[PDB]
Amino acid sequence: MLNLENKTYVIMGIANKRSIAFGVAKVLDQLGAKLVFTYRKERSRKELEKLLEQLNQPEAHLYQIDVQSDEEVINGFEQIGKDVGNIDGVYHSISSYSLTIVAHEAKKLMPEGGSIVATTYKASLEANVKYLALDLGPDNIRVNAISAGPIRLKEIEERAPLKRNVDQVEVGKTAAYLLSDLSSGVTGENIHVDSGFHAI
Amino acid sequence: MLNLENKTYVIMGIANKRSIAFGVAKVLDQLGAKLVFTYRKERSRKELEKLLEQLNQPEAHLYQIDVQSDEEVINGFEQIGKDVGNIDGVYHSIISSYSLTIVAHEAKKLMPEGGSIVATTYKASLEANVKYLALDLGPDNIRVNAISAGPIRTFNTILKEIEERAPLKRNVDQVEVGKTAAYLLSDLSSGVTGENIHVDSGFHAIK
Amino acid sequence: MLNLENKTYVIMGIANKRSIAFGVAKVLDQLGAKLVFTYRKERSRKELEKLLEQLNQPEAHLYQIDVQSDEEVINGFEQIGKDVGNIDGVYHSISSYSLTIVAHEAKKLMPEGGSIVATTYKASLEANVKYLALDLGPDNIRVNAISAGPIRLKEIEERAPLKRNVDQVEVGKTAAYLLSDLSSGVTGENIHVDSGFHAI
Amino acid sequence: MLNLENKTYVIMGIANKRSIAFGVAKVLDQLGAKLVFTYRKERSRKELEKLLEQLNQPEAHLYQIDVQSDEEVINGFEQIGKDVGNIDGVYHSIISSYSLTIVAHEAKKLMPEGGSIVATTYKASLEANVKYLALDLGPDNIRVNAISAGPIRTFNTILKEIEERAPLKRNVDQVEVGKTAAYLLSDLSSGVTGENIHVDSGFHAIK
Repeated sequence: MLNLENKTYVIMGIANKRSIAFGVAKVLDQLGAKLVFTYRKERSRKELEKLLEQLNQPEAHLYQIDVQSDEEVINGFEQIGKDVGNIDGVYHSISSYSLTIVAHEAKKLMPEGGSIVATTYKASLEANVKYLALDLGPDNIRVNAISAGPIRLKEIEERAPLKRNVDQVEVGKTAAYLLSDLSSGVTGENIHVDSGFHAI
Repeated sequence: MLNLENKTYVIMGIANKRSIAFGVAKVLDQLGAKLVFTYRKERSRKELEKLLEQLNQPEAHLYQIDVQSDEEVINGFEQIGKDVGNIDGVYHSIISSYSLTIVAHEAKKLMPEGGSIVATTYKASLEANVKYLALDLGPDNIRVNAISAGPIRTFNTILKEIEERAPLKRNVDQVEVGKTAAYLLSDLSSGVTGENIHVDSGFHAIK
Repeated sequence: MLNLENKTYVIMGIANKRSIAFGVAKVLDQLGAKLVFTYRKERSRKELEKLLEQLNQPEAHLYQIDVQSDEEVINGFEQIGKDVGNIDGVYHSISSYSLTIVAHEAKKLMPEGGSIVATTYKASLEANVKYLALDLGPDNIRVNAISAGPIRLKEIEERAPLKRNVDQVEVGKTAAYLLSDLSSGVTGENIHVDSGFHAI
Repeated sequence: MLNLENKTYVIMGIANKRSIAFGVAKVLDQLGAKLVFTYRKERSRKELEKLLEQLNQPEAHLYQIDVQSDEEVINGFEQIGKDVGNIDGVYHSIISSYSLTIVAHEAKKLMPEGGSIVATTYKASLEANVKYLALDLGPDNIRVNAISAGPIRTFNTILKEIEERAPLKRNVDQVEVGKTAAYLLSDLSSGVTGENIHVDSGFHAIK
């Protein structure tokens, strides 16, 4: 059914056509979701512009955010803030928090609430996903971590129980479980979209 | 538009309008899935083929299954084999990880192209089979993942802590657990196996 | 210097001469520590009796405790309780807690305080070591987990950075860091006496 | 009776009577160990070869070490090489994990039979080198493990939370951190490497 379109998400994290975060765009384009992107380099917008039709229709609300810049992400979101509206949720990508930040700037457009999904892909963990889950919970806000095996290695293929490995687009889809309503009871959580490897 | 309706699943452990598992059928019923039940004491029949006001229309396929004897799990699942014939996964709800294991292996037979199995609870080592059995069937492409429902109505003080200290300041219900489980049997869980999902308002991340 | 003798510990966990928990006895005999043992089977006291000189001198305060028996460990400790005195700390050994229990029965002879050390040796964790650490903390009580690689395999030997693996007696000694005062600031903690393997 | 006095270690980062690291020497001094210092700004000399009222009697061997340039870590440790000559481990106290790394590799040269290295803090990925460097030297038998001191006097509100909500209801000091570190360079830590030890009153296990 459920949980989809018109709703707004800002995939911050795309480097090019193989970025997990294009997976997430891609899937998310597809369910009807309006969608925002941010960007580190001047130019990867060189690319992201091409990156489309694909059906999210302008601009698309590219904004460039470098993410170690308190003050960049700030008129980053303030920028967007005033541009789109407020937002349905965010897709985040040593060692990191920029998320803490990303996230407390993000809070203040999601006023009815939302969701935030951030993707590791040793020895991050996985745990101001918990904290920040504490925090905005009361705000009716969800913070969850997807943590992806590798795409695209050859020990997993043998020891990971699904006898293969993942890609972007299946990471895309756990992402939209996470962004979706299907998951409304859920937070402070981390999903391994890693074929099972994490089991062993 | 999307993912995988059409498909057929055994849900296993509905006692009434309120058994977590029920929400698993409801929601499921709701996505066009096709649905089989099992049921332990069939005064759980007594409700169950009530109404069904579902959209599942046969039949149901209720099956009596006494989850502690191997031989009518063994028979359950063949009977099932003859009737509708063949499957997409199993929502297993309701120590008794034997059920899971032995459930888990015969469900295997119904699945020649693979699938998905979900087991619910409400200590973790559910999480500890979900995970051995996730290796065991993984080579036959079947995922298996646990879910773990925090409490709803079915304790009283423990009821209320979680409203004041679940992040989300409240609690979950059967259709919240139902929704997620749909994510599990689903293809959108496509890459996931031997995982545990707290549908717990947050409460898994504190003190 | 420090942290040693006369102080009383009850190595619950010895099955025979190769039990980690004999390691701990062994080491602990050696620093001057008075020492108590418990036992599952009738008979492993068959063995433990032999298990000695070795210098802890009577009885030694064997008591048999089966550890899924609320009421066994109770006159288990009540038994000892009245026999030795109160105690300096405990050495504990699906999936377990008996420790929770072990531990809240143990509390009430350690009144000035102590320490409790419990040893796992996938997918235990490691975490009512935390809780129970919460609990008795205020009681000036320490709860810590040692988690041992294998003794006595041949993938560790290659991938564990110390290019070998452990034994009992080195597990013995982390144990007496844990039982010792050297560690007085420490609790809710877990030490891998696993050659490094846990790193990788 | 026991473990391994006799031995010789570089302690590296004493600013005064109160620098965590100091307690590392004190305690260490106390077990009969032999002790070398480094010190960044030597108005940290100004205190340091004060008294020493230690039992270390030469000399000390203070060494000026500016922890951000490789070439006088490089020189530090050779100078050290010529003087006392050769070693048992290094207490490294005081981003600047470069220090550790580059410290860590040259300390390697002083150790032909192996040893022990401890690095202190007070985010974790200290824990993340302690651990790469624990692999890297592990084949040369050198362990490396981090410690992580919760706060003492050297913040004010954060001072007091931990007294009310460290399990142990209070806080640690320099000789508590000192004691543990002795456990690290020690042989009683014999099996341990690439680990992190909270000397934190408990505070690592909550909220």
